[PDB]
Amino acid sequence: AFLVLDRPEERITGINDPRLRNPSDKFIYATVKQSSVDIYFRRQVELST
Amino acid sequence: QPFQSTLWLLVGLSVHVVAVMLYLLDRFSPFALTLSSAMWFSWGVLLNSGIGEGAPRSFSARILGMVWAGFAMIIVASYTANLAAFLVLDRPEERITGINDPRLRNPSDKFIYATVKQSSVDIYFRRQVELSTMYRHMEKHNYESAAEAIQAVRDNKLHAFIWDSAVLEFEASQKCDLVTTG
Amino acid sequence: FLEPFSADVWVMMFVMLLIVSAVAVFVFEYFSPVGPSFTIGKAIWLLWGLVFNNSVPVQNPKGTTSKIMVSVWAFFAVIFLASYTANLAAFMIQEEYVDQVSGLSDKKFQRPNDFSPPFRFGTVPNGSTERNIRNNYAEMHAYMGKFNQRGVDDALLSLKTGKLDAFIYDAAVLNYMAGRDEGCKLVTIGSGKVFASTGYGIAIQKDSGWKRQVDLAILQLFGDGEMEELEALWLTGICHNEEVMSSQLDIDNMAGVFYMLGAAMALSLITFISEHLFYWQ
Amino acid sequence: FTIGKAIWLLWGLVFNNSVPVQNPKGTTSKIMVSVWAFFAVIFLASYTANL
Amino acid sequence: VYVKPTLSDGTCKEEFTVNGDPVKKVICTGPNDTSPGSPRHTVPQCCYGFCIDLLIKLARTMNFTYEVHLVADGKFGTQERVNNSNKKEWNGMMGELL
Amino acid sequence: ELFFRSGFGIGMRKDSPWKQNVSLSILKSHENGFMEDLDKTWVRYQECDSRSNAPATLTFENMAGVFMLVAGGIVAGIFLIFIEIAYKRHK
Amino acid sequence: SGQADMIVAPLTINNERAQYIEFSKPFKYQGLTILVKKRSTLDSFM
Ligand SMILES: CCCCCCCC/C=C/CCCCCCCC(=O)O[C@@H](COC(=O)CCCCCCCCCCCCCCC)COP(=O)([O-])OCC[N+](C)(C)C
Ligand SMILES: CCCCCCCC/C=C\CCCCCCCC(=O)O[C@@H](COC(=O)CCCCCCCCCCCCCCC)COP(=O)([O-])OCC[N+](C)(C)C
Ligand SMILES: CC(=O)[C@H]1CC[C@H]2[C@@H]3CC=C4C[C@@H](OS(=O)(=O)O)CC[C@]4(C)[C@H]3CC[C@]12C
Ligand SMILES: CC(=O)[C@H]1CC[C@H]2[C@@H]3CC=C4C[C@@H](OS(=O)(=O)O)CC[C@]4(C)[C@H]3CC[C@]12C
Repeated sequence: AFLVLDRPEERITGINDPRLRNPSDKFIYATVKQSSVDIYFRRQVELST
Repeated sequence: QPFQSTLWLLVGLSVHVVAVMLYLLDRFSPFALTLSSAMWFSWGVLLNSGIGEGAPRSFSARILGMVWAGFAMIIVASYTANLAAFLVLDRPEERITGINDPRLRNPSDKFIYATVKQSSVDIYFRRQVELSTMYRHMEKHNYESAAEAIQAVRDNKLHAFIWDSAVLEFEASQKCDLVTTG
Repeated sequence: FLEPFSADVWVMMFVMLLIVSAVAVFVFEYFSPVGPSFTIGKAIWLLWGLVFNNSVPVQNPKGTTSKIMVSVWAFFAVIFLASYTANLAAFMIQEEYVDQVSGLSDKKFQRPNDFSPPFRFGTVPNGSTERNIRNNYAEMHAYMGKFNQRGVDDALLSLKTGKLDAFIYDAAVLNYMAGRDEGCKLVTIGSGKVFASTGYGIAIQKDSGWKRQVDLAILQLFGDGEMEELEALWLTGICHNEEVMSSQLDIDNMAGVFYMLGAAMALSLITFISEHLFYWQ
Repeated sequence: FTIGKAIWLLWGLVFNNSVPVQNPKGTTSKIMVSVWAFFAVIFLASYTANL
Repeated sequence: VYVKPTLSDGTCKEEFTVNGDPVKKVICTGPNDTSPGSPRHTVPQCCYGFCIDLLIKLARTMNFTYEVHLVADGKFGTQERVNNSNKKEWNGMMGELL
Repeated sequence: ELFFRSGFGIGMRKDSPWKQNVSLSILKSHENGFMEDLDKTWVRYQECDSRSNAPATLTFENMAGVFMLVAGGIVAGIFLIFIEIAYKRHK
Repeated sequence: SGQADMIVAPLTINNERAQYIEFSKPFKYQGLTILVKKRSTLDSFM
């Protein structure tokens, strides 16, 4: 039972993850300046946070 | 169940190959095991019974006696391991996950689901245009009362019933062949 | 059966077996006031049998100290076997599978006849998969002609019946059909591997003014996020969520333990032969 | 080989054969003990696997 | 709301909870059992349950008397369209209340 | 899960007399398997990886505790042997 | 600006960039993903 249930958890599931959906100062996530990622987040109003 | 039929035969036949070999390997050696004592040694190691007082005498037979002891350990260990895998990895599941399930969203004729006619559930699906496909499927299968729809799922005539959780969770507890999902 | 107990653990048990054997017969049994002589031959045999689920006839030592040493070895052996079985169960419970077929360049797809009993693969004609396979794999195309399928649904049922064992078709369609499949028993090789990668496009009249307008509109949907909403609404499936399934233990799985036994048959001859050469001289 | 010696032998076998016993001297009684040993091997393997 | 037939006396069969408390019952007067379609009658049944116990508490703490009957349609209530008159009307208990 | 599934393109200006033949030479290279050649030699390397569950074998760092008990039962034994003779010496 | 006549790089096809430059058909289909930081913990037989 010990050797089977050894499983870490708490992995980000995507941008819809509650960790990412709102800016928590404990969590730090970033992308590269001036790229398609930036002009994807800034264009969409829903994920403005 | 854990072993195949031909693996049961190969294990049983390898007992005799070891038993006959242990007899030859001990009899034809410079300075013992009879044929009967070698058969008892091989079955005693596999079956883990104390039956038989004979052990291989020659240096070469003891090596095969040592390895046969290890082989018989794995056969028993891998029976207990495969039995444990079979008994933990028994998950039928395949159960509906809420209203956003692809089976409900894009229904087939095999899967049938409905609610009670002229109730809040009907005017919830009818109100939302995004649930138009689900409404048509339920429209032809809607029931007069919830007791009939609950009896329908028990008799397999209906596969999913959408209703109030306060009522369904009472039937799931009272009746042991019904579960609420999603 | 090789998976638990990294080979360093097995090696150390053997050399601890020889250490414990030598101490128990030269320091604990020779020096004991009491103590059929307990030798190395019947100390290796005793301690070996203890590790492997004590079932062989043995000869225990008569000294009180050497009986303590065998007892603390018997405690090691119950931990050794409890931790071998426990980890062997953990492996069997948590093994993933390996797909039998690699890809479109596999041996079965290249030469099916020259291989084992013929591999039955085909496709729906008059499309782009044939045009990609006529031009690239000429020998594949000839063998595929006799296994043609009239439609996608036909090839779905032929796979279940057994008339076909591989359907070569468009990736987006196959991903969907492999998604809403009952029992999740039809899968695409490579966990979604795609060859001759391309996309679905809107065909517009050549040299027309609408190509730019349509292109910018489609790219807006990706940026505005409608494509992921559409993908979850149409292309999602039951089987896309997730496995591990219980399996029996046929000989092909257990061939390794028999080869180890069959090799001890081989090692027994060599020492048996070496005895006569050593006995002659 | 008494009946109280057969119960002790068969009980030890079914519980991870570990006690000093007296095996029968016959042959068809030895076959029966071996048959019981197979049951005892399966019985304990199933107890551990389901536990 | 459990609906059960009344005894030949016309009263409600006496039952108790698991603890031993008496089950409060109300003589309903709903439609005849097995639907009122062919046997159109209002047979007085016996009613008890969560909503009846709450109704008895409401009546006691607000001092009103009551007469409980079951909805004739058997429905809960939905504004079904009447294509005949290009209008809408409620059914079930919603129609009875309005 | 992947989001914003937009691919990689070759950028050229609006005029781009090469715009049409660049795209036709990219669709052609997908069908020819040329891009699968490039994926093999530049993208598919797989230096090291693991699964999510990944059952792990028991190394010596795991089993060293019980191997230090048989070793400790030897030094205890070479002490206990002296008591054995000394006890037998008296009687 | 005229400095370059082509961009042979992992340039993502976007609605913003497509209004000014002519992208080719994709030579690589992909998407956005999140990168995060990554045996046996059996202490002893006890
Ligand atoms: C713990 C780890 C192992 C350790 C010990 C290993 C021991 C190795 C022993 C190996 C012996 C050989 C294997 C025989 C296979 C029988 C197949 C068969 O028809 O089974 C039948 C059943 O049968 C039984 O229930 C058991 C019958 C055993 C008869 C005795 C054989 C000889 C004993 C030894 C004499 C020498 C043997 C020499 C052999 C050359 C039918 O099979 P089924 O219908 O699929 O299953 C039934 C259940 N069902 C109806 C619900 C589905
Ligand atoms: C498969 C079952 C069947 C077989 C059952 C056999 C029956 C057993 C019979 C009897 C046992 C009697 C009780 C004594 C056992 C120790 C208990 C204790 O408090 O130890 C402590 C100190 O221990 C250590 O840290 C050292 C242990 C390993 C090294 C060996 C030294 C000698 C210890 C033994 C001397 C020999 C004594 C001989 C005479 C009795 C435990 O330390 P911890 O940090 O709290 O450990 C927590 C575990 N953890 C690290 C995993 C989290
Ligand atoms: C009684 C015997 O003769 C058998 C019984 C169990 C066997 C062992 C099982 C696993 C391994 C691990 C393997 O190395 S590895 O890198 O593949 O883990 C090397 C071989 C080794 C040590 C076997 C040696 C032979 C045995 C001791
Ligand atoms: C004294 C002996 O006779 C034993 C001691 C160590 C044993 C070896 C341990 C590991 C393996 C790997 C295995 O690999 S497999 O892919 O075929 O499963 C095949 C069997 C083989 C070579 C064993 C052969 C028998 C031994 C030499």
